[PDB]
Order: sequence, then C-alpha cells, then structure tokens
Amino acid sequence: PTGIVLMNMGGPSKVEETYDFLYQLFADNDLIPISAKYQKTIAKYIAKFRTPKIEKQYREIGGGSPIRKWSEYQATEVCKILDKTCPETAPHKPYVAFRYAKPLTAETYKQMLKDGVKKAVAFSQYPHFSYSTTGSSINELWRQIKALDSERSISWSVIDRWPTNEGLIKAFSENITKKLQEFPQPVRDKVVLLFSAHSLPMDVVNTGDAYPAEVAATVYNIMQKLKFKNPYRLVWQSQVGPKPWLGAQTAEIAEFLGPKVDGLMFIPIAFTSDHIETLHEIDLGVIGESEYKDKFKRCESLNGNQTFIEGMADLVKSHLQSNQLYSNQLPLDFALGKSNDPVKDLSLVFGNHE
Amino acid sequence: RSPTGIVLMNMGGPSKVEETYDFLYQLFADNDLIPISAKYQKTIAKYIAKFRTPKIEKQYREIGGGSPIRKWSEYQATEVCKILDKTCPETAPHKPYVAFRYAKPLTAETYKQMLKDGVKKAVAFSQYPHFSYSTTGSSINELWRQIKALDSERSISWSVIDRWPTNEGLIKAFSENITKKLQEFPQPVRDKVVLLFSAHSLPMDVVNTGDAYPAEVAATVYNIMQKLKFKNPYRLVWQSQVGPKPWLGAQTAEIAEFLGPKVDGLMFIPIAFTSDHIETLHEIDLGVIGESEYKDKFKRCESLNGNQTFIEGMADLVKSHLQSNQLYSNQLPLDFALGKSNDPVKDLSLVFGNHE
Repeated sequence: PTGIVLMNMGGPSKVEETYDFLYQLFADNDLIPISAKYQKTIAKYIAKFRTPKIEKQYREIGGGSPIRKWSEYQATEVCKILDKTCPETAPHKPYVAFRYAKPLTAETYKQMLKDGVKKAVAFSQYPHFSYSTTGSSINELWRQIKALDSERSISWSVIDRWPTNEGLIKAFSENITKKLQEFPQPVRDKVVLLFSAHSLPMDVVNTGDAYPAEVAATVYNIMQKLKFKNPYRLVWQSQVGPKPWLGAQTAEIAEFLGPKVDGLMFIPIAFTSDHIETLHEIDLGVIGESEYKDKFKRCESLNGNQTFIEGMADLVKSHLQSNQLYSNQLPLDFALGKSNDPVKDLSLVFGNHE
Repeated sequence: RSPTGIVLMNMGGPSKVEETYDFLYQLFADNDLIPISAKYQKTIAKYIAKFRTPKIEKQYREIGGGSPIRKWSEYQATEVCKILDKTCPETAPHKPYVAFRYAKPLTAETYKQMLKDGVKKAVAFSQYPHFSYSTTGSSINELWRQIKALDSERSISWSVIDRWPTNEGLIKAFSENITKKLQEFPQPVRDKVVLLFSAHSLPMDVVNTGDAYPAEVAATVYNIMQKLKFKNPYRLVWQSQVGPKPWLGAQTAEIAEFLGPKVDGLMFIPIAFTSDHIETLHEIDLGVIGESEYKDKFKRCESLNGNQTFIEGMADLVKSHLQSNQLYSNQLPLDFALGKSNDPVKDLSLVFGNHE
C-alpha cells in the first residue's frame, strides 16, 4: 500500500525503443528549450535524424540501456530495508517511472491504483535538482494525477534532492579510493579526479536553475572526506546542438590534460547507475579512443553499492518520518522554471486532498 | 628575530576618487588578459584609461568617494597579525601588509617595503576564499615578476594561501550576519525570504577554461545553508557582468526584478568578497535595491568587513597554513595548467619556498 517510485529520464531497454525515447525526449520543452511553440513538430525530425548514431551506440554497449534493470534492483532493495526499518508504513512496493523511457509515469500510475496504493513517494534518482530533470518529471506527475486519479485516491510526497546524503558521499569516496589503487603508488596522489556531470544548456542555467551549484556541493563534500589528497575539478559532458552549454567540456579537458598528467579518473557524479553516458561517452569515447587510454580510468558507477542503497533507504526513512512532501527549495524552482504547462500550486499536488 | 610578512592580496579599488586614472591604467595595462600589445599598450592603456575615468569617478563619487577596500584590508591584516603574535610565537613578529593588483600599493611597492623591513618569510594571503585564475591567479603571476625583478637573490621565502571556501569563521560570520539581517524582516514572512548569494560573474570563455571559481563559491553557499538548516529558500546568482561577451548566468539584477512581484522578501549576500567595495555599496545598494520599486522588501546582508569571528577565522587559517609546511594547496598546479596568460609561472615550486 506504500509506493516507493524511483524516477529518472530513462533509457531504451532494447536497441529500438530508441526512436520513441528520442522523440519523447526532444518533444519535451521542459528539458531543452528548443521551441516553445513547435517543440513536438521539431522533435520528430531531430529524432529521425539522431536515431541511427544512437542506435549504433546502444549496440556497441550490449544492445540496450541498463537503466531499467538497475533502477528496479535499487527500488526493491530499498523497499526490503524500509519493510524492516519502517514497519510503521507496512509493505513498501517498489516502482519505477521514467520520463521518456519505457515504464512511463502513466503506465506506472495505472498499476499503483490497480495495486491499491494509498501513500506514495516520488523518489527522484537525481541527487541534484534541475527543472530540466526533476521539474519536468514533476510536471508529468501532475498531469497523471489529474487524468488518472481525479478522486485524488493516492497521497503523494516528493524527495526532490539530496546532494550530500551520507551513503551517497561515502559510497563515492570508497569507489574513488579503490579505483586509485589501480594507479602506481608513486603517482596515485597526482591523478586528477574529474567529476563529470551531464551538462545543461546555458538557457536553463541562466534561469537560475539549481543544478550547477548542487553538483558542486556533492563534489566538495567528497573531497573533504578524501582530505583533498588529489587535484580535482568539476566538468561537464554531453551537450547537443549549436546552442551553448556549461563550464568546460569533460572531453576537451581530458584531451588538453592528457599530455600534462600522470593520470585521470572520471567520476559519474550526477547519476546513480551505469548508462550510455558512462558505458559509451566515457568508456569508448573519452577513454577508449585517447592515445592515453592507459593513464585514463573511470570510477565504478554506484549501481548496487550497498552503502549507497543503505543511504537511499535512510534518505527515505527521514522523508517518511516527517512533514514536507517537498523541500524548501521547490517553490523557488517552480517560480524560476520555464514551461508551457507547469504546476501552479505545489501544495495542491502533494498531499492528502481527499 | 626577523619579521614574517603576512600580505593580504586582492585586485583592489581606488582609495580616493583621484586614484581612478592610475587604477584604470594598471587594469588596462595588464595583458594577462585585457589587450595584446607590448610596445603599443603603454599607450592604448592610457587611452582606454582616460576614456573610462569619468564614468568610474562618478561611481565612487556616488559612494562617498573612493573605495573602502584598502581601509578594510589594512585593518584586517593588522588584527590578524596581532592574534598571530600570540598564537604563533615561532614566527614571532608578524607584520601587516597589503598588495593590490591594480590599486595602490601595487605588488612592487609593497615588496620594496618588505625588503627594507628585513622580512625573511612571507605569506601571500589571497583575500578571495574562492580561487579564480583571473584574480588570485593574476596576483600570483605579478608576485613572480616582482620576485624576479626586486629580489633576484630571493632573500624572501614565500608561501601562498590560495583558497579557503569553507573556513569555519567565514561560514559562521556569514551565518549570524544573515540571521541578523533576516530578523529585521516582518516575522510572519521571515522564513520565506529568498537568500540570493551574489558573486562577481566570470566570462564564459574563462569558465569553460575549467576555472575553479564557480564550484568553490557553490561550496561556501551550501555550507552556510547547512548551518542555517535550510530554513530559507536560496540561490547562488552572479553580478558585475559587462560587455558583449556571454557571462556566467543567473544575473543578480535580472533575477531580482523577476522575483520582485512574486516574493515578499529578498536578501543579497556578498558571498565572494570580504568587505565593502563598489560591488555592494554601489552596484547592489544603489542599483539593484536603490532603483527597484521593491526596495522595501529588498535588503543586503552586511559585508564581513571588521567582523571579529571572521577575523579569528583568518587567524586560524594562517596558523594552519604556517604549520602545515605546504607552500600551496594540491589544487594550484592544476589551476596553472588550465589558466590562460601571456606571461605565467612555469614552476610553482620555484616561486614559493626557500631559495636562499
């Protein structure tokens, strides 16, 4: 009866859910401000155009996005813990809802009502809030609530951010340390730790989006635990089109530093499991294509790390055990966020209302 | 016992309205950025200087005439050295010194005085908690040029405090100063006041250089909100952007007008500087606040300036640095491999330390 829904953009489970995923992606004006008036029309064009290259990438990494598997694993593992940790909230049923990928919020919501859920928690898998990710996903949830649950059957609450959750910080530091063990001792303290997070379009950044600064907070907290032993730097990956994106591209920095450093390590700072971003962009692109493939290494993604899973369960417990169906920052985010169809009152969306 | 020089550094500000021309000349004579030249800049620098002087003099005129930077810097330095005499006896006589990059006294001037004072050890204490190659990096490159010209036989052993984003006294002074300023807000609406940490912005081509500034400022903001238990909505925004070029966004002014109508309170916090200057006294007080129709619900946090808790923090920072035996943070060699300058330091280990 208690629904724990993990949420993120998603990824195509099979090589061809790609064109559908991509179309859904570019059709969302809340993600990348392409055209407030013709985003969808423009989207199917961009989708039909980018499908070949992307489709080939999912093939070069096994033939699909591992997101769904890892998300389902994490969700149920977190629920098993809450069952023993929060017996006060009876069984905790794991759910997964992706913004663009397969299990869409609409599908998932149907189930939840069919399974008779009364209390639910939208658990954003992005530790750092961005209107483009969590915001978009919340605007979707609102649409679903209205169309699927008019009688306001389910009572929702949202975990909208957690940049410095203990398990998260502790899991990343442990993984960073053991990965450093692969470098030769006399050079270990010199390896540069490049925290690579998905970039953001300057248009979003300039709305005063919360994302940039929150990633920075996670990074610094990790370096404190590591006692600032190594040189570090927060850089950004991805980026699409001519429009400008954020501060120093992971790709350019790596190439520029290659000749100067004893080594480099990439850290998937903004995500919780493996996906096309790490398995391809980083592994086959940045690393497996550089002449320095040797002095280049990547920190393990969180995936099924138990410190991390325990940190998430703890994160949830603190959430359930309190008021606030959302953080103090959310109302400000929606005040600054840009959308054709936004949630006007966060207070009407999350709560009893029955 | 020979004196240990504690040197506070920062870009600077014209002490009095007449300094404006010299300040602006130096600024436009720097080609570590600004122009390219060497032979035809001792010229253009003075042309762009005379061209700007009027505007800038009117600004300082609007703030009581002159920048308060030198005043606060010399004071802070003196207060810090007085504590250090008691706290760090083996470096016994600690002498106050300031060295500005464009304002008086320039690096060369202060260096001459230190050499004539018989200083053996010196600490280049950057006043910026957040390192930027365009600021703390600029000072370090000038220091190097001066060391080579005014002290080729290096009688002085330098070390540098290049950053301190989460020093305890810093985070505590900002907390307290923010709570204090929040209390002069209604009460039924005090928790809803939005805290806008406002820092000097950076051009996008400097940010895309991999510069450290943006992330470190964010580190200070998160730590302050932690102390304050996230009771209030907040956001890190940027100011002072000028020119046709693209700057790091979330424009303070721009965002203040946007939120004005929909919020019942807004506070601006001088998150990246340590005392009053043109940015807070003029840009914010007279611009953002002063000319807005929401002046009433807009307030600015008090600058650290002479804050005692903040001074004690700087003392701890200096004590730790002196007793760590490190000549600079582990980050500095990365900043220099990423920075862009026409005359940079090639070896940081040759710049700092004993070279008898």
